[PDB]
Amino acid sequence: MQFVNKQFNYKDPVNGVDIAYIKIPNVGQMQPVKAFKIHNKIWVIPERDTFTNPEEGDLNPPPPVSYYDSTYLSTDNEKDNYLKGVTKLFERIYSTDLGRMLLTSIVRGIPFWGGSTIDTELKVIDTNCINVIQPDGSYRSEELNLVIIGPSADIIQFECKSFGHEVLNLTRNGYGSTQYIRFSPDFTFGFEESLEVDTNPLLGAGKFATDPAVTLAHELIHAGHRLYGIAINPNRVFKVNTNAYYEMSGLEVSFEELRTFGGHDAKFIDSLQENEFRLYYYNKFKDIASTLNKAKSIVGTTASLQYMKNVFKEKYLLSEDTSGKFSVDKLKFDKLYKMLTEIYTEDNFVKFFKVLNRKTYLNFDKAVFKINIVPKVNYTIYDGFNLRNTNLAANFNGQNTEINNMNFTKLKNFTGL
Ligand SMILES: CCCCCNC(=O)C[C@H](CC(=O)NO)c1ccc(Cl)cc1Cl
Ligand SMILES: [Zn+2]
Repeated sequence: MQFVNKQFNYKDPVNGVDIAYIKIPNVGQMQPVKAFKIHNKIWVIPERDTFTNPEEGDLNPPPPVSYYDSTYLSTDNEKDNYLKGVTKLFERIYSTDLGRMLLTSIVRGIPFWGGSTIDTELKVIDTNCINVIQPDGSYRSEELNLVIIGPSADIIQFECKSFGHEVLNLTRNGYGSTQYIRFSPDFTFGFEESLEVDTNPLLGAGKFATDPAVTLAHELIHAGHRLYGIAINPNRVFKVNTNAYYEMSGLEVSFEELRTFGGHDAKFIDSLQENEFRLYYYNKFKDIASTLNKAKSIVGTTASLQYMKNVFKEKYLLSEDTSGKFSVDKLKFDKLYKMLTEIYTEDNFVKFFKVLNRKTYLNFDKAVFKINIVPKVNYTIYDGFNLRNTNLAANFNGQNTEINNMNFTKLKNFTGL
């Protein structure tokens, strides 16, 4: 089966269900934006993100390694191609067993109902919803797990972000929260095939293009961590001392990025600090089990208390004794924690897609390219750029920007800067 069962066009009429104008709660200011529900719990907003951070409302460039284009994603044809590009990447990810596992975990990873001030009841947290304009002009609040949205002013700053909370560190206390991924299918980075070149800031022009399915999978791995409330505080950083150029500029890379890349990178998180993180999150899951056991009713008519207790029993793989009380089993916790942090990694997706990719997160990006993955003559669910039964099938020739030059327009060189 396919992950996105409908092929949306941007101009398809709104229906108030899976094609709708929506607002993001606590932005209020905003005019409704057209949004598309491409799968249970997952929406796409083909708009530049001027909404999730009120200090980031201006796409115009100031007078770094950055890329600005205030006009990108401003027209209907662009939003149509954005929507279709994003859906194609979800299908490419879902066509692998690994991406099928990751996307199943993401859909199951409903943000915890921890918005009550009274431990006698469960209550949704408002900011894990969107407000959907119905056909009768009224708003209905819909819980969701993931929104794909266009980048803000700096086009290259893809990131998985989410609405904070006064008291609760939702992405690190086991609860989770709705994740907003700033992402574009319309650009990709160039990188170098020799490790000594790719990790040197002065060398290489970016001969090979990153497959954007890897880039989206990388962000979805962050989203999985954040939906299960086990992201590592970005303040916890590897003060990189394995690359003389990183050291010269004092570049610090968060453990959350090294975990997400996987492979050799994750080994830069020392065993003692990893063990500390694992214990910390185990304790958060126990807190959720204790909260569920104290819950004696629920706010809302969306679902029953027993129903939602069971949703979170399944999400966190809790055990239930003959009295109905929930508990955290260390064996099942370690299994889920390890799936989300060690099995879902960038390096492992590279193995499934059979693409060329950076060998480490600890490199230097060489260039940014404009691409168009929507035409099947350029890029397919099954092959990405390396189209079978063409000259592009072998040796990653489709990602080779010199051989496949009509599929890539270099917009900026970063090497030197
Ligand atoms: C527009 C062309 C494609 C852009 C790819 N952006 C990304 O991979 C986002 C990534 C941050 C991250 O890992 N978030 O999870 C990043 C951001 C800026 C720079 Cl300098 C280098 C990197 Cl690795
Ligand atoms: Zn990342």
